[PDB]
Amino acid sequence: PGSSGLPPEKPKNLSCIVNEGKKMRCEWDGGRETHLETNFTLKSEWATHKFADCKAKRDTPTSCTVDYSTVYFVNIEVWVEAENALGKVTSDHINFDPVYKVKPNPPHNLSVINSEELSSILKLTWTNPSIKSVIILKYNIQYRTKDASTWSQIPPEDTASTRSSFTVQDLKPFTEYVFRIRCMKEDGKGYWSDWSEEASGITYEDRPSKEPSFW
Amino acid sequence: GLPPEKPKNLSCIVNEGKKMRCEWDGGRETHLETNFTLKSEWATHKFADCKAKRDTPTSCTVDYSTVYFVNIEVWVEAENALGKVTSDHINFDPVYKVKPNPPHNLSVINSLSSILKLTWTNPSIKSVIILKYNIQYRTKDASTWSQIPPEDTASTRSSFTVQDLKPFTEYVFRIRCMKEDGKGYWSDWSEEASGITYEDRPSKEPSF
Repeated sequence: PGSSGLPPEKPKNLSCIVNEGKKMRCEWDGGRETHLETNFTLKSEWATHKFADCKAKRDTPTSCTVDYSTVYFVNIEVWVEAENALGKVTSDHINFDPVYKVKPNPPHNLSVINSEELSSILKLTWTNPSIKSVIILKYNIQYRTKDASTWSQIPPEDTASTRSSFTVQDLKPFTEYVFRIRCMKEDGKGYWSDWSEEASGITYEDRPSKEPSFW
Repeated sequence: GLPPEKPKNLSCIVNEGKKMRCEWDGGRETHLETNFTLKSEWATHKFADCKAKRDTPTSCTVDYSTVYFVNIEVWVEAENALGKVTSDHINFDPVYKVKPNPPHNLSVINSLSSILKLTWTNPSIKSVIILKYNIQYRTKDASTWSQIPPEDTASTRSSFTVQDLKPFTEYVFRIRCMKEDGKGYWSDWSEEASGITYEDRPSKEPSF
């Protein structure tokens, strides 16, 4: 109350995100405190329709989750208008197809299995998120020994397209490995999903080495 | 008045976060107004021609965003009143033409007399390519730079312990990175970072 009122600063850094299966949410920077309880309204519309205004809540004034279901393959015009007693200002408009703003759920049912009888490999199998029918997925597959302090990563160009399994090679024998994987749209337009649950597996003992040692 | 020569030595580079830029040798002076157009396309989509500006006729920066993991056909078309000619086409995946941003937040830790630990933050392109580095160091007074064997910094990492350093010395370090397989371009050197090695009474006795 002792503070001095100010007009709303033009909202900046507007960006939207469609978490898989959830309604679109847009974020922005409201600027400096105006001391006048600025009201933010997320406006959005298709060239063929005007959607319901999204009124940013009290707790989170610089964020809003729309009321309508996401419809991929159609461009939407989005912008935010800030308003208080001293003025009304609108951010710059952004136009995009939500298919390029998806943050998929991480792959699930991640399991590590021994295969080919080799003591230097471990195979990963998993179930891709349902969004795979809307976008082609690319991944980041990471692995490390149980005792390792850091994660190693499979060359992203080797996991650049939708798949549900991957064989990691050149691993140490009789060693426990932990794995994790994340995904996003293949073209890099969108957001990486959170890391999947970690899954572990143990490589076979090296028979040839045990033989050559006994000999 | 001469027809344009076939453009040669076409190459492209994708500076991290920036649009692809291609460069070529225009060749002999035609003495006529000649246009240079960078033609590019996926087998599934023809991209927008990039007309080279007047001030920089042997270069063009495309208007489309880079899509890694997809091969793209690229060539240059030179043209004046006496004829049209295209360079040999090149085909590549932009993932092998990246010049990453240098690593940042390079800091030197020492919570030792011959060991200085380095920590940094890798560019975001690390989620697209595995990174290899060139870490260089030198005494705060030396003119030339020394280099850590590149084989010891061949894959993505955000820390490195530099050993076998001289005590009672301030060192200056810098680091650059590129794709692990050597296909691409080295990033610019990071901002330099400094640190000091502590006492070694044994090394002081020998020197004094």
